[PDB]
Amino acid sequence: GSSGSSGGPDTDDPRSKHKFKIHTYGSPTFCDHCGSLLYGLIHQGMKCDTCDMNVHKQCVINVPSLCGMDHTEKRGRIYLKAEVA
Ligand SMILES: [Zn+2]
Ligand SMILES: [Zn+2]
Repeated sequence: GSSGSSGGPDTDDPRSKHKFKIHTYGSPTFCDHCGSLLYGLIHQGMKCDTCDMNVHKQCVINVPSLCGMDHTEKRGRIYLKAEVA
C-alpha cells in the first residue's frame, strides 16, 4: 500500500457573481454604484436577478461581485406592456 496521497480542490465563486441582465426601464431610475440618472431608449442599464440592483452597463464591472446581502427593506415594482395584431 502506502499509495494514494492527493486532494485540494479550489475555484472562484460563481455564486457571488452578479446576475445583472440588460433591460429597459419605464421610469427615471438612478444608478446604484455611481448614482446618476439612467437614460437611454434600449439597454439603458442593468438589473440583477437576486439583488435587483440597477447599475450602468459600464458600472457593472466596477460593482463588487459581492452579491446576496440581506441588509435591505426597500423593494420596487415591475410593470408590463401589451400589444395587438
Ligand atoms: Zn446582484
Ligand atoms: Zn453608474
